[PDB]
Amino acid sequence: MEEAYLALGKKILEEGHFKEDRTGTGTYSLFGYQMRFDLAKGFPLLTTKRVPFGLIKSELLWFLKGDTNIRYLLERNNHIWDEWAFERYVKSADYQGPDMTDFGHRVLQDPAFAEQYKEEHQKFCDAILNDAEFAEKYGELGNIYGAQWRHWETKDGSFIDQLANVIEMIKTNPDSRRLIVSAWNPEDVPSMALPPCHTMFQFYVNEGKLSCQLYQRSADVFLGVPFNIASYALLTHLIAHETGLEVGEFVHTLGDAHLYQNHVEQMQEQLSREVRSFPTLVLNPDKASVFDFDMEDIKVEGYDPHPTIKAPIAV
Amino acid sequence: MEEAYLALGKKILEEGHFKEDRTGTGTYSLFGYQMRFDLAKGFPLLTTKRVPFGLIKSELLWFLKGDTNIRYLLERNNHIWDEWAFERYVKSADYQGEEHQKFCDAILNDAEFAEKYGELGNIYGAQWRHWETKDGSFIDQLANVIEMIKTNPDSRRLIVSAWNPEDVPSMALPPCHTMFQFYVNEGKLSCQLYQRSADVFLGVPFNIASYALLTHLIAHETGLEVGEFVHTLGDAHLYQNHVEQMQEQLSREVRSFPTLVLNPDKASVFDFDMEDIKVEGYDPHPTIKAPI
Ligand SMILES: Nc1nc2c(c(=O)[nH]1)N(C=O)[C@@H](CNc1ccc(C(=O)N[C@@H](CCC(=O)O)C(=O)O)cc1)CN2
Repeated sequence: MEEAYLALGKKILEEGHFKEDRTGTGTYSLFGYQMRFDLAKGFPLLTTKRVPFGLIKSELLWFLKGDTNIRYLLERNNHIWDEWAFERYVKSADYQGPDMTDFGHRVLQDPAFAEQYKEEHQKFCDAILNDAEFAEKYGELGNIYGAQWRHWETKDGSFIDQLANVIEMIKTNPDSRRLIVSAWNPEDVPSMALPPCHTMFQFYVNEGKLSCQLYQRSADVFLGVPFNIASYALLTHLIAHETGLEVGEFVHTLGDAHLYQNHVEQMQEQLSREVRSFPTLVLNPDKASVFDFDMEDIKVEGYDPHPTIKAPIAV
Repeated sequence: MEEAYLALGKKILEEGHFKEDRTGTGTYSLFGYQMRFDLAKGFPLLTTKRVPFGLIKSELLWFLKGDTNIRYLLERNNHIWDEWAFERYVKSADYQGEEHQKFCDAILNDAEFAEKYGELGNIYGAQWRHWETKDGSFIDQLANVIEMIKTNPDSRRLIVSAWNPEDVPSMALPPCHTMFQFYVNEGKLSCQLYQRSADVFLGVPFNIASYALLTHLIAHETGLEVGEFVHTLGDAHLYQNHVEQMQEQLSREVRSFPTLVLNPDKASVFDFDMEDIKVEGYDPHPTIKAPI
């Protein structure tokens, strides 16, 4: 239930110890947590703040087609992965704009700089969208989720389609204790723009219901987890659709669960709001495979959230 | 707390799902579970039944040094990895139809025979310390994670994976312990294990002591105190013929966990052997026997 998510935020506010982090933002953090969502009780898109489903859909579909270039996202007005690509670009020999070192913090502190970053970021998005040589070089994030799900590269010149294999094993071997997809590929991790935050997931089938457990090594509680929960709930629904199953539970297991220190007022504001009913997922009945779904084939209905709560992403 | 392990056994008895596999083996299972052991409260070797710690520690030591040859285990009277070696040998060319002992002696008293017949393949030692890459080099995940703990303790990337989808469909025993993660705060090291598949009566008690000991060994190597071992399960199943054993165990009063003692006069755990790891004040209820 949404309550389980809100209790996590509250526990971190109360007892999450301060921890320096890679991003230089600083976090309050706990280690080891588990939340369960019964998918039969509604689609888990949070109601205590508006969570944009279109972004969640486009990101999942991008994962599912095995794509690790941000061009596909930009064409669907999804900018959630922009900063890491832009970061690679501004560190490259080809960038010749104003200095962008530490842009992630500097935009919050210095408005003249915020305006330069907005200008450079606009030119970057334009070039990815319109210049295919530029897209190919600078849209690339390395072998992140899409690549490992669809195209885990083997030692003898091939690739494993892990996710398609797990879907097929659910159909013919539902009681398998190995229905696993891992994005943690030790060889590719160093050249990934980020190692996988949502790291490994496992399926389970009982009395015609499909459940999914995600192990998430690193969880951005305010900004990222709402996306992650909906993303894996959507995936479980797509797979249940293809395999002719009903949906069971999504179980979300966390390693370093953290609230960024500049998300604290936002989380507090969120905790002051009454929970509403989760919406309902609607999927196009005519699509057979998970890999056949496009944007128009997936919607959420009866979604009536409290207003958007804005917060800065830690780069 | 031991109470957390007992609560899992009780919940499985009360509401686990029954399944019968292709050969008649019944289980009661649930999916997605998490237990926490605060290692400052004592070392989680179960008190409601005797769990033999010798075998746990020679096994764990064997993984830690990345050894995949069973000679190290036999020297220490650990026989749990013997079948997928003796089975191999009797199907080889040089065999002629107790014979197990002749095999065990040769592994021990003949070097070449050990390399030829004592070598297991792709198991924990190899995955943790010697993960093969495309160009034929190797990543030592565990040694890397240790250095990261010393130099970058705030890291959210302290991960060791045992899961390669290239290798899994091919292996006799794909790893039950799929990955684990360390965490450091306030001078204390914690560890979370993700376990895809858990034999609740027979395996989980061994698994808990094994990862608790690992956390202690890494803490020792890194100059840290111990925090918690967090045990996350995927498919947690109680075999149908372990039900009476689980019920007997649940009838027994919990006692205080013992205290783990490591040789202080020895700096690196890569030089640890059996005598460097001790358990004090272990006072458990009797062994509960069960079909494997
Ligand atoms: N700091 C951080 N970096 C990360 C992640 C994360 O969760 N946190 N993600 C780990 O998965 C990936 C990116 N996922 C993201 C998900 C949401 C937003 C975000 O800013 N959402 C806002 C605004 C949405 C909009 O309208 O564009 C929001 O929800 O209000 C950013 C990145 C990779 N890097």
